[PDB]
Amino acid sequence: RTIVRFNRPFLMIIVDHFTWSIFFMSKVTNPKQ
Amino acid sequence: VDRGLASANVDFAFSLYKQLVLKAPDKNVIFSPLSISTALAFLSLGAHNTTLTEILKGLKFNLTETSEAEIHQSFQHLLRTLNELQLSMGNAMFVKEQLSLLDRFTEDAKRLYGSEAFATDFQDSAAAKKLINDYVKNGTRGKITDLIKDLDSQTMMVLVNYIFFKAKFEMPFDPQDTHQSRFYLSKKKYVMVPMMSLHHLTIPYFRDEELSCTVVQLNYTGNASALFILPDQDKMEEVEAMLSQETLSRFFDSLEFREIGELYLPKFSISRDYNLNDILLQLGIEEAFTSKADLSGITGARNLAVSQVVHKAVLDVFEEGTEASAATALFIPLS
Ligand SMILES: C[C@H]1c2cccc(O)c2C(=O)C2=C(O)[C@]3(O)C(=O)C(C(N)=O)=C(O)[C@@H](N(C)C)[C@@H]3[C@@H](O)[C@@H]21
Repeated sequence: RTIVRFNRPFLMIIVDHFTWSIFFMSKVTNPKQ
Repeated sequence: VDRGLASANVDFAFSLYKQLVLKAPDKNVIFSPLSISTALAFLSLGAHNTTLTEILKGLKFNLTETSEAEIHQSFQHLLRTLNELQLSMGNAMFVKEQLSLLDRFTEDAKRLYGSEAFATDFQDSAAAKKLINDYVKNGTRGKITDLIKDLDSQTMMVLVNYIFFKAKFEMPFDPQDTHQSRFYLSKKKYVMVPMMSLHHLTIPYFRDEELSCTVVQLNYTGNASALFILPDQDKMEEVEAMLSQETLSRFFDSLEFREIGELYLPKFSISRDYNLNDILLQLGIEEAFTSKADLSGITGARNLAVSQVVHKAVLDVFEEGTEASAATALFIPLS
């Protein structure tokens, strides 16, 4: 029943569980670059 | 897992993030904190005295709990663990052919950071630039090809780190379900973008009512995942105000599997290019940039200083998965 809609600025964090490392951190304020 | 290293790198990631947003608070941000941490840790291998303690404290280590040796050992162990999905990190030094380096430094650089030493004719400026960019293109599979733009002829060494990442979603989007939809740049400005969608999905999920944000995790086939944080409309500044290692940990700890009616995620590709000098100075790394720099662990002399630190990163998100790449370069002329 829940809807998740990434239609506004969001953050994305790419992580590795084995080392607990953040590989990349990102804020997307405009996906049209 | 060396918890000390893991903690320092996450703290440093969020300090860097805040400084990057401070430059231009409404623009896209993409960087690899791991690439920058590793490049600076590599630099500190050749540093002594205040230059050294400033770098290590800037990277958020507690020199009271850990020694310089244990830090380098932790990064060695990390690099070996990282290198299903595609993942690689590399370190290199490009050195003026005639420049005298201590055997202990090139041996330690190879053993701890996996770094070779490339003889480079920096006075042939354009050919040196091509050798370095070629190294980065190779390491990033063509994703980053112009990390080096200008390159002074009197450079003595350039230290480089790259990271390359390419992974498949374990629950991939079906491109048949990708449709143009609104993206609200603000409440009152919106554009149409390619919006991927997934139907009836069970993924780790957490609604943080106090912080007005929704958190979901999309796993990749490997041991890696993407944590997405979606602030409510006009709550991005509020959510950024809470970002920290403690808050991120609370996010992960609060995730529970939940069936989602539908998930909408834009398909997108972003790229950013940064000069990190101002930010590194703000984080307390100062002597490395001045005539008082002590990089004598490299050469046996206090004859080197940092002039420029640059970072480039790209992020591509699509139905099948995600591709991301970054590189960091440190330009070091004579002191
Ligand atoms: C990958 C971890 C991570 C990476 C980078 C920065 C971080 O702050 C983290 C975490 O905090 C993690 C946890 O707290 C776990 O909640 C966490 O603590 C945990 C554990 N086993 O101790 C888990 O495995 C995870 N989840 C609750 C089942 C989760 C971790 O996935 C992440």
